[PDB]
Amino acid sequence: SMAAEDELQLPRLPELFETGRQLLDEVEVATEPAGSRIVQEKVFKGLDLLEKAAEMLSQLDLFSRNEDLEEIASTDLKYLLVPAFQGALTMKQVNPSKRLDHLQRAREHFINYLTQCHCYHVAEFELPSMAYPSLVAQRQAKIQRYKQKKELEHRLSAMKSAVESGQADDERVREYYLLHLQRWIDISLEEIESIDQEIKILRER
Amino acid sequence: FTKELDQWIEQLNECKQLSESQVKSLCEKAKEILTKECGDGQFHDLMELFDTNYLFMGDYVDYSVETVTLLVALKVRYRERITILRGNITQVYGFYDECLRKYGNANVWKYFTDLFDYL
Repeated sequence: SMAAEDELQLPRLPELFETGRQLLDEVEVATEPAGSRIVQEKVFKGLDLLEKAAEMLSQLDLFSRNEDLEEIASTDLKYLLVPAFQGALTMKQVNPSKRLDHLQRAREHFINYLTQCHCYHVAEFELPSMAYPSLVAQRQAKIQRYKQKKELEHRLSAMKSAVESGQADDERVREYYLLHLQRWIDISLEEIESIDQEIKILRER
Repeated sequence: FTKELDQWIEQLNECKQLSESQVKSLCEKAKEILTKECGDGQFHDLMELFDTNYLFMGDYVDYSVETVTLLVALKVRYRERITILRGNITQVYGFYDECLRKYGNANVWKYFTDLFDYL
């Protein structure tokens, strides 16, 4: 029994990350209904995988809070995305009895993502409050944010193949991962706004 | 060729909801327009004393998923051709619950809530 444990080889970090990423991607374009067993099972598996990645990362301490972004290796850059993916997947759960729980859990994931990106100066932005509600009183920001996202997504679409198929220099590789991080900063910001509105509604009930 | 809208609008007038995928697709088309610069829930307005068509939203005060869905689909098909007016929006418990009853979940409500943040 101690033997059987030594001998078992579980998935490592890169697999855990890559699989959880595939799963999120799948759920995001699922042509099946959102709250179907087919989709919900992928969400559950994804959260589990990422939860395991997150723990691996904690133990490895890849990212400190007093570090410069150049000090992080190119291939480690992606791992910064884990909390943001966790937020995304958490939102994809359907279970109305526990919706308020999911929002608070998701909010926390996104704050974690944003908080890290902010220490590492990935982009200039205002970090939302740690706890609902993040006061915001305004539409322009969204138009600007929309145009930004369209432009990031386009640049990304031009580089994805090159990177994934190993035909990109290090400079290119890092620029690509930078672009993901920024894209996900925008997404997280936007989701926190969305979450705060949904909590306000759910609470008042 | 935007006949796709015609089908949606036709379907909405019979008071049949659209699907999440369609509701999502609709909001994005709108967002796309927004970020740059014929007869039917809604009620007809004639003008008087000395162009475009006029429409009033709701009965008097108090909105259904199909209503606001139609609102969006209309303005996307017709632009300035149809002016739409109310008195003096996505953020009501009754509307959230209505989305939640008519769909697996809260996504549709998010799509609209997001979209109306552009108005």
